[PDB]
Amino acid sequence: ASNFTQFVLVDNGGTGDVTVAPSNFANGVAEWISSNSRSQAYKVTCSVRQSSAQNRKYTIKVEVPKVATQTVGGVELNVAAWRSYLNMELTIPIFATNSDCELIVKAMQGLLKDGNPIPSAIAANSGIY
Amino acid sequence: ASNFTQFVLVDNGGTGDVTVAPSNFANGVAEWISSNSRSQAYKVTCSVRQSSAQNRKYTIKVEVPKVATQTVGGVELNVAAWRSYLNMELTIPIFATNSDCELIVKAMQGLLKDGNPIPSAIAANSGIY
Amino acid sequence: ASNFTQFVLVDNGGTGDVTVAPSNFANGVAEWISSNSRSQAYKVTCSVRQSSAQNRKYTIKVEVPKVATQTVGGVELNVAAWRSYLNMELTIPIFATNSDCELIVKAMQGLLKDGNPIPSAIAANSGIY
Amino acid sequence: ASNFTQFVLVDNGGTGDVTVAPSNFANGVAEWISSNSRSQAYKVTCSVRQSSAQNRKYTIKVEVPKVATQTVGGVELNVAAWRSYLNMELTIPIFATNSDCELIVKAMQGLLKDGNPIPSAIAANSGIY
Amino acid sequence: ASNFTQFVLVDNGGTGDVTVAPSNFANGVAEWISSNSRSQAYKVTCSVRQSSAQNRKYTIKVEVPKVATQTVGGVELNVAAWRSYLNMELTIPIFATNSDCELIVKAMQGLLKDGNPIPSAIAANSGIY
Amino acid sequence: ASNFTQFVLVDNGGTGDVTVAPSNFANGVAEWISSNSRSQAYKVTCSVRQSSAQNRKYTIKVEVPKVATQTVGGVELNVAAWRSYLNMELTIPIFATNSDCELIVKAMQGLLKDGNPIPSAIAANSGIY
Repeated sequence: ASNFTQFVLVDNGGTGDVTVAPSNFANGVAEWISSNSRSQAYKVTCSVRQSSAQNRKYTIKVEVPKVATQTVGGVELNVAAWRSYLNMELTIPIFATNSDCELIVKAMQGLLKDGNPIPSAIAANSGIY
Repeated sequence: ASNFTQFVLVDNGGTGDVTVAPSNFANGVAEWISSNSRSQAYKVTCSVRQSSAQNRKYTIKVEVPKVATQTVGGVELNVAAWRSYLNMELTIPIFATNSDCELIVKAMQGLLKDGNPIPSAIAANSGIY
Repeated sequence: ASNFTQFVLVDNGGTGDVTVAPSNFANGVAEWISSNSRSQAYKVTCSVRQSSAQNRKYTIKVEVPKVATQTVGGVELNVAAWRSYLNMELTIPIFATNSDCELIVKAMQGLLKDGNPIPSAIAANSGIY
Repeated sequence: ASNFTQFVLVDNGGTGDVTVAPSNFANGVAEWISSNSRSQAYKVTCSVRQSSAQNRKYTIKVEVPKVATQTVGGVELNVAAWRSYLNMELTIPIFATNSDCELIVKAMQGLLKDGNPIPSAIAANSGIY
Repeated sequence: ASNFTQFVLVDNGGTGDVTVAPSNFANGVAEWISSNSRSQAYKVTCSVRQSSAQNRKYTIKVEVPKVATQTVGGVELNVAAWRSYLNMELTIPIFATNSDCELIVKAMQGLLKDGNPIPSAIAANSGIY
Repeated sequence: ASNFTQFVLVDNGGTGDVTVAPSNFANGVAEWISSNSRSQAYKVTCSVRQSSAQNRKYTIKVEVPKVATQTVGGVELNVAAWRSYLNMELTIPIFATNSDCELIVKAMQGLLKDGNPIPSAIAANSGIY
C-alpha cells in the first residue's frame, strides 16, 4: 500500500487537469511535481513530525506557477513568470482519534468549499467585507 | 453585499453541521465563532495584507476543539479538552488575475479532496508512505 | 507486489483482532499503527541497513499498550497506563541465500509457537527452569 | 511447569525438522542447541531479570547457521559469514498480569506469522516497499 | 504511472533471463534486486533530487555479479572481485521539457546499442583503439 | 578492426539522426563529436584506466545540447541554451571474463530499454514510485 502516489491537484473539468506525481521522499519530506519543465511545474510537499510530547505537526506546501516564456537575447526558455505559495501547518494532539481527525479534515474542506467566504475572497482578489 | 457571513465549516451530513458565524472584525482580522460556550467553539480568522510591493498575503486560521466537560471540586464547566490548530499563509503576486486566483483555489481544493494523499494521511493519524 | 500492507498483529479469532496498518515511511523506517489515537496505538516499525561490509541488519520494534482513561485536570483523556516494548535486531550475512533466510523465519516462528518453552514462560510471568 | 525442555525450532513438516535441546543452565541462562558442532549449531538462549524498578526484561537470542553450500563438520574460519544473529529484548511492566502477557505473546506471534510483511521481507532478502 | 515494477534486466531471449524486482523504497530510493543472496544479486537503484537551483540529477546504480566459475549460494570473502559497479549521474536542466528528456534517453540508448564502440570495448575487455 | 568508429547517438529513424564521429584521442581520452560547431556539438568521451591493482574503470561522458541562436552585442552567435550531462563510471574486476563483461553490457541495455521503469521516469520528469 502507498499514499505516496500521483493525484489530481487541479480538477479543471477532465481536460487540462494538473496531475502531480511523486519525485522525492528525502529526509521525511514527501514531494510531488507536475510533468514537463521543472521550471514550470506545480509542487506539493508534506512532512509530519512530533512537535512536542503531545502534538504531531503536519507541514504542507503548494506552489502554483504562472506559466510563461522568457526570451533573453533571442533564446527562449520555459519559466514561471511568478509563483503563489501556500504554506500550511496543522497541529494535532496525540489524543486525537481517527474520528477526531476526520472532523479536522472536514473542517478544512468546508473552509475552502466553493461559495464560502474565504475561497470567494481569494478567487476575486479580495479580502473580507 | 458581504462575504463576512455565517457558513458551514463542517458538513456532517445535514444534522450536526458546525456553522460558524461572524463575531468581530477588529484590526483587519475577520473572525467567525460557532455558537454556544465560547470555550468549546470552533474559530476561524482571516486577514489579507500587502506583504511586499509585489505580493498580497492571506493568513487563515482554524481551531477545531475536542468538546469535553471539566469537573473540578464538583463544579463542572464546558471546556475543550484540547484543540487542533490549522495555520495557513497564502502569498499571491499582484499580477495574478481573477482566473489565476481561481486556479489557486482549485489547487487548494484538490489538495484536500477526499481520497487524495494529504487528507487520507491526516484522517488516519498517518504520514506519507 | 508491495509488502507494505496491513496485517493482524493480535489474532483474537475474528472478534477483537488488533489489526495494524501502514502509517509512515519517513526516513526509511516503515511504520504501522493500530486504528487508535496516537496515544493509545499499537505500533510496529522495521528498518533495514547494511550494518557492515558483509552484514545486513533488520531492526524491528513493537509497542503493546495497556489502554486507560486518565482524568487530568478534571478532564478525561484517552491514554495508555503503560506500554510493553519488544526490540529485535536481526543480523544476516550477505551470503545468505533466500532459502537460508526462510530458515531464519521458520526458526523465529518455531521459537514462539504455542506450547514451546519461551512463550510459556513469558505468558506465566516465569523464567525458564 | 519445568519448561526447560527440548522443542522443534524449525518445523519442516516432520521430515528434516530441527530440534533444539537443553545444553547449559549456567547462571540461570537457559541454553538450547541443535546436534552440530558449535560453529554450525542452531542456538537459543533465554533469561529474565528485573531491568528497573518498574520493568522486567526477557533477553532472547537465537543463532541460525547458513546452510546453502555448508560443509557439514567442516572448518570455516570466518564464522560470521555463516551465521545470522537474532537479538530480542522484551520489556514488560511489573503491572502486567498473565493475561496481559498472553496478549504480548500473541502480538509477537502475529508479527511473524507467515505471509505478513516483516517475515516476507526477511525471507526475500528485502526491505519494505 | 507507478513505474516501480519488476523488469527484465538481462534479456537472454526468454530462456535464462535475469528479472530484477522491487525490494526497497526506503528514503524514496527505489531498489530492485534479482533472486539471489545479496553477495550474488543483480541490483539496481534509482533516485532524483534537484541538485542545484537550475538542475535535477538522476543517480542510477547497477551492480552485476561475476558469473564465470561462480559457486551459487557460496561464501566468497572478497566480494569486490566478484562484482562490477556501474554509477550513472544524469544532470538535466530544469528547462528541459518531456521531449527534451526523451531525446536524452535516446542518446543513452544509442550510446549503448549493440555494435557501437563503447559497448564493444567493454564486452571485449578493451579500451578504444 | 579498430573500435574507434562513428555511430548514431540518437536514432530518430533515418531522418534527423544525430550521428557522432571520432574527433580526438589526445591524452588517452577517446572523443566523438557531432557534426556541429564546437559550441553546439553533442559530445561523447571514454577512457579506461587500471584504477586499483584488481579493477579497471571506464569513465564515459555524454553531453546533449539544446541549440539556440543568441544575439550577443548585436551579432547572432550559434550557441547552446543549456546542456544535459551524463556521467558514468564502470568498475570491472580483472577476473571478469569476456562473457562476464557481455553480461554487464546486456544489463545496461536492459536498464534503458523503452518501457522499463528508469527511462520512463526520466522521460516524464518523474521519479520512481
